[PDB]
Amino acid sequence: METIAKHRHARSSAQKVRLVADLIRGKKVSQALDILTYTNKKAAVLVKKVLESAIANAEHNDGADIDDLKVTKIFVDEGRTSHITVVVSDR
Amino acid sequence: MKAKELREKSVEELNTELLNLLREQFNLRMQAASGQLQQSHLLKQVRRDVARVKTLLNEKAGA
Amino acid sequence: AAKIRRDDEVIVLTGKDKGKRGKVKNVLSSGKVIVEGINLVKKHQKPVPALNQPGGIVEKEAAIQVSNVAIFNAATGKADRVGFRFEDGKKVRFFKSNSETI
RNA sequence: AGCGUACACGGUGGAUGCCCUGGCAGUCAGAGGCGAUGAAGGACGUGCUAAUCUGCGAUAAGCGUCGGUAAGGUGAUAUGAACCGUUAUAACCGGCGAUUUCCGAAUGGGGAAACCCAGUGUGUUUCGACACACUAUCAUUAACUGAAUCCAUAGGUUAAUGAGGCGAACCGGGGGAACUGAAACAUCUAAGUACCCCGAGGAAAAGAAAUCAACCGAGAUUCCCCCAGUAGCGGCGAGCGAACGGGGAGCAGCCCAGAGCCUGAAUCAGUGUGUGUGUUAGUGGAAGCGUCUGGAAAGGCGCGCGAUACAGGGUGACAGCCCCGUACACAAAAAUGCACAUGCUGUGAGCUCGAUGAGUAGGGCGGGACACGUGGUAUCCUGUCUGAAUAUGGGGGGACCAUCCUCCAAGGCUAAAUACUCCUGACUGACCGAUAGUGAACCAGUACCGUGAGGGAAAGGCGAAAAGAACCCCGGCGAGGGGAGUGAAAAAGAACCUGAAACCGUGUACGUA
Repeated sequence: METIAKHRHARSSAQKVRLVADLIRGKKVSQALDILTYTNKKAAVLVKKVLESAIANAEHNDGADIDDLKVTKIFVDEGRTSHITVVVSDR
Repeated sequence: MKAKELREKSVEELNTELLNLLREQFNLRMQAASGQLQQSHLLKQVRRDVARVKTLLNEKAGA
Repeated sequence: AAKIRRDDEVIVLTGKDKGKRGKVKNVLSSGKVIVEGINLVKKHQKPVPALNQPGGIVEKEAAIQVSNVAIFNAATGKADRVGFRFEDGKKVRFFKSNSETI
């Protein structure tokens, strides 16, 4: 099972979002939400929206295993607009 | 329609066309401006009829 | 003279409707025809509470070219072509295969 | 750890590649112009409209009559509301007619382009207002009047012709640049080129010999070929560039010149009828079933049909047998160009004669200027006149008269082939593929620039079929994404023609202070 959440043509610089996301790679989703709650970076809001959308899509489609959900992949593509992409799965 | 009214004399045609223009055209435009008359077929019919009658009365008489 | 008009029995030659007969109700000016129960489509319409929304997916009919449908006659049971013949005071269409009159 | 090595995943893609509701260049025809009865082009309205192309003009996406067609249409963009009738008065196409706003040559006047202010006659009247026609322009023709001047003339009025400008080309003339070659350059080619005007034109001009020869000849004008890229010209350099002669399209020479004769004799333009051929809406016009893949067959296969029709186009990929069409056979209520036989007013047949174009040619006479200041030097008139013959005067030609012949004041006039397409109708392109092709394939002379004139771009390709991701969820009631569904296909998703690297991130395995 895999979950994908992406936002295209974000009104933010690609490098800023990349460096904000790099601070979150490898951290648990449950702890990632807490980390992003108090994060003051501008890209923090958009990455929080992306991850909440990802978990919502997983709940709509996936049956369970959200609690152990882990942030597997996170990246940003240059658009200067940016395209954020996040892949989350239990394994 | 195209030919039935042709044989009518000028006086009655003038009377009916002036009647239409003064009363029913005004009523129809007022109704349209008020938003009623959801069906516009009557508007087209009356406008075309008044156009026909006014176009006539010149070739029939005096020409 | 229009070879195809309202309420005409035809059979679709191609388009997943080979040999299935139908009755065209009208013909579009662009060369398309509308035959009920021949080509069903699943149109996804935008809901609107007013104007009697059909409700969700609409199982409607799509138009097909006249070329894909050939007129059918019960005289021989097979679709054929059509010609024009002069009657006493009018021109009328007639089938082929011994020239059945419509 | 951080790089390097490559692999996969993608995105920035944009090298390359296919097409077009588009251009460009040619071939054959009409037109080769319109209009005060108001040209084109603009301003403003006419749609159930928020807006547009086209149509139209307060009667306004339309009108009356006559034909073909007629069951879908009410033009579409681009859907929706609402309509009529469906075999003859829905509607569509065409022929002929009526309205046809304002400005605009723009015309009663004014005025600032879409603006304002009037008069006369005709009507009408609710005796307040409203509609119809006319009211710029100069001369000429005819008429009524007509001064200074008796008539006349000018002048006042009326009816008719002549132009109120635009538009691609050329005929002939007038003038009239720059640039370039000449190693730069005074002259010159340049170039009579850019440019403006004049008469009417679709063709025009010219169109019939004292025009050429050289002792013999073709004999109206124009275009083209050889002649010939030759002779010749040219600081004989660059470069320019013949003629004669012989052939293709064409090939009509008459007429007023005045008298008679016999004449309304063939011919010419105008003016009715009938026929044929086009325009002018259109009619008919052949042929496949099954099997298997294939998104869908027009694709592979079998057996059959017409072919005077296998030219072409559309139909989920390649169709003679699906359709539209082609060839072929037909058709016009009314208008309509072209040919004839054909009714009639006039010019108007043919023979004899000279007439042979008079103050005409030539001769001239002083000038200015013809670019020509006589330089190689010729042309206009004048200051003017003698002034021939009357095709009997000659006519110029290389042993004087050369032998020879001419052609000169008849013409006027005369059609043919011939330059070109602003625009229209039909056909073609081994011409191009959106920075090409037109500047403009897309609502392109469009955004925009520019007072105006004028200048002036970028932007094409979804899906055969929008049948356009119903629905649900998160999200901010947005944007965006995920499930589901349609769609063969969504590694076709409205940012939708195939789409490699360069460039940016993720994972994969190797070594890596």
